[PDB]
Amino acid sequence: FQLAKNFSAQKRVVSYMMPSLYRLLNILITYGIIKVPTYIRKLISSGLLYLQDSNDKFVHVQLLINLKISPLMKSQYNMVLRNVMEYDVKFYEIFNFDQLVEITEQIKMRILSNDITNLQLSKTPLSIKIMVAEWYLSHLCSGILSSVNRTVLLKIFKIFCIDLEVFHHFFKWIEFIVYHQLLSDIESLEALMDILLCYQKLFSQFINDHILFTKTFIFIYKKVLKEKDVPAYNVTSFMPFWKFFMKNFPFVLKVDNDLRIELQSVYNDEKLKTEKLKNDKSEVLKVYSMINNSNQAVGQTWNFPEVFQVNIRFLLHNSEIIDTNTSKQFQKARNNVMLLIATNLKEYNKFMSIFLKRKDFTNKNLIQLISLKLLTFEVTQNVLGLEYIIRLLPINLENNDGSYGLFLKYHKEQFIKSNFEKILLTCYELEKKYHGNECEINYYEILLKILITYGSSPKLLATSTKIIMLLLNDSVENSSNILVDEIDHVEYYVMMDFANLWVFQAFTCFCIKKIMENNEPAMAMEDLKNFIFQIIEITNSNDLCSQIFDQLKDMQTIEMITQIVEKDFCTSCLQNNNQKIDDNYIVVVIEIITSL
Repeated sequence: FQLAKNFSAQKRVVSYMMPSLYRLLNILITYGIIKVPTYIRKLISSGLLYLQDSNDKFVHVQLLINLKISPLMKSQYNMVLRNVMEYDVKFYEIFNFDQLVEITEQIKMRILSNDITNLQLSKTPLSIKIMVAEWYLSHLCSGILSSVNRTVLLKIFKIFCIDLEVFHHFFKWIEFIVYHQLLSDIESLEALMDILLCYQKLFSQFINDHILFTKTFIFIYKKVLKEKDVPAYNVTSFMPFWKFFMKNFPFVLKVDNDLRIELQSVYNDEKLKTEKLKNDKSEVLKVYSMINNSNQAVGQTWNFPEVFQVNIRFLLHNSEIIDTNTSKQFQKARNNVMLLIATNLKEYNKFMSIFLKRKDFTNKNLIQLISLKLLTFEVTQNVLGLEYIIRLLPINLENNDGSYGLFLKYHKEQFIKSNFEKILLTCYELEKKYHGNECEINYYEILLKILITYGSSPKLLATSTKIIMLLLNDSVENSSNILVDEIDHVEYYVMMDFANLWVFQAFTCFCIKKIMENNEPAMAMEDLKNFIFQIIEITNSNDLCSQIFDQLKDMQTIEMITQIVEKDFCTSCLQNNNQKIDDNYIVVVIEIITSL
């Protein structure tokens, strides 16, 4: 509508959802002509000026991703009708051509900074970016030379910024797979992208070929200088494919079996020091400085120092040296796990490395588990959120996995963090992180119990009316998610607003119910429990929503206590009986009453 802050966030978020739906909807079941006819019919209604109507049509018409031949007559004509009081006004199609030229010029040579700027400029129009991606995709496919190293990360990362060509990136990756193979080090890095893909990987439906492609890479490798040949990231992906695929094939099974054995054999032969020395010598390129004795003692410090100094700047003349250093560090770790752990522990104790520098180090070689086990309070906050704006290897999975793994550690940190409340840094960050973390975390069944447990503790923990107001903050954050003294009924209405993200609502309801039930008087519970339940149910007055609310209240109560839930059912049964009792006398409103 017009000038509504609450409405705008929902509508705006709704507008982004609608744009995604338009992209997906158009590809499988949508008509360009039917959509245009509907928009034309809609303007007619808005002959009298309406602030809300004009903006929506322009916004939807602006990025419908219509075919260029079909769109020009229709889109331009539509714009002409709505030209009065329109910022875009005339020549919308020309803007698309200009945007395509800007995208193309930057893409062909350099312009890494320019590409980022182009997205910022083109944030307003989604459609222009989509057209540009196709041109970019064709150029990449045509070049005979195989993409490698940083360019692949940059090429995909840059493309990643434009939302529309999700498929294009996958197609390009497959073609790279179809095409002659790139450098081996890059290939290991490339898989990282596949791992990040997760469920989205399934959409491509090139899995049979992919297995074949993976095997082909195994067949293809010849001139590889890495003795270790670690396949853990790749082995994990193969394991996911076996579990995910749930099928047996001749080509896939033999390749998977062959890949596990080589890694096991290298680890077993890992103890021998001749292989370790030989691998180390090639990277070092000096025969005399074997450093076979106490390699962890000296090399780790060198690896720690050499890597740390140039990684942040990322201006190194040679791409080869950093990779060599990383390989050496990995080899030492593989050679002695205990020694590697000791070295990692030693580095933390020294504390000669900046927290920002440490985060970058964790992304590539350092273990998150070691950082997680022992860390500074300030460091822990830094550890939770990492900045990936600068080009870097994807670290999306480790962070995602830790978050998915537990609810007790994060809650504990927030509680400890919340108490200090000082220096306007860590404390401020912790409050933001906890709110952000809950929203970020998926409402998994296992997660919901943890979420309910934490939410209940938060609600239960507050001993003041003012804090009660603070929860208000959580609902607003949930319904926003952008980077006098009243009593129980308002809270009930707030609980009532909810659509799907019910973990918080359920926790609040459960806490309220528990408090009401525990009035310490047998007589008191009946008087309050019945009234609270009826008001909550009466206020909902609905079908699906009411069912959810009852279930949530019932579910939360049952989860907290099996017996308490049973007690609620008895109270509910008594409440139901009272409603049933009226039935003989009342003879009215059966449909509304029965459904609830």
